[PDB]
Amino acid sequence: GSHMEDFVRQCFNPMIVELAEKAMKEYGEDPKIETNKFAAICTHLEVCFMYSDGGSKHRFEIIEGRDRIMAWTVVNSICNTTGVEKPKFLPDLYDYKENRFIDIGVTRREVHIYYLEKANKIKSEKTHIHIFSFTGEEMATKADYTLDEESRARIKTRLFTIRQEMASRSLWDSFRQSE
Ligand SMILES: O=c1ccn([C@@H]2O[C@H](COP(=O)(O)O)[C@@H](O)[C@H]2O)c(=O)[nH]1
Ligand SMILES: [Mn+2]
Ligand SMILES: [Mn+2]
Repeated sequence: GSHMEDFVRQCFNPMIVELAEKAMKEYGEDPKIETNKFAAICTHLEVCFMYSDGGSKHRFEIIEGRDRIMAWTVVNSICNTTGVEKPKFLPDLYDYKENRFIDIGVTRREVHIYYLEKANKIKSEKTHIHIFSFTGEEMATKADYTLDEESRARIKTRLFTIRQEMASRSLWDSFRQSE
């Protein structure tokens, strides 16, 4: 019974918490033990949904939050109908306006460090990358940041609030050092 586990459950909505628990169980991880990661997954989920809510109406297909099998089925449908290259790793969204997959990243460190690690690890010049930090920085493939400033600003605002709530419970340093 960790403080972080109870913090997460009162910080994120129940739909996000339940999708995060499903994800972790599918990874074969336990939210009660790997509690910093439970928090990271919830954060990632929320950002991805707030980001899809930045579009015009039909702009994004949402891949993040589905069951693994259905997630790849939808990836396949998109690849097999837009002719775009099938990514090696599950992305987070598909952008129907710009016809590309996006992988959104949330990091507690330097956005450049994490961008590179992700750049190499995806190994797919095709898939767009967009990184936010808990200090308000972002970095995107080709400096093309997809959404207008307002929709991104509110994401950065929410992450800073999450940081403060953690710091006010002495959970921040432990969560930062665990990445
Ligand atoms: O197989 C996976 C895929 C993703 N993640 C986690 O889900 C979040 C989103 O990953 P990404 O979509 O930014 O790669 C990160 O906090 C990352 O640790 C995993 O633990 N295992
Ligand atoms: Mn993902
Ligand atoms: Mn991502």
